[PDB]
Amino acid sequence: KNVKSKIGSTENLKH
Repeated sequence: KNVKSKIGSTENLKH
């Protein structure tokens, strides 16, 4: 739920 979320990919932002 709060785990295995797409946001981690967000963490790399554009760079």
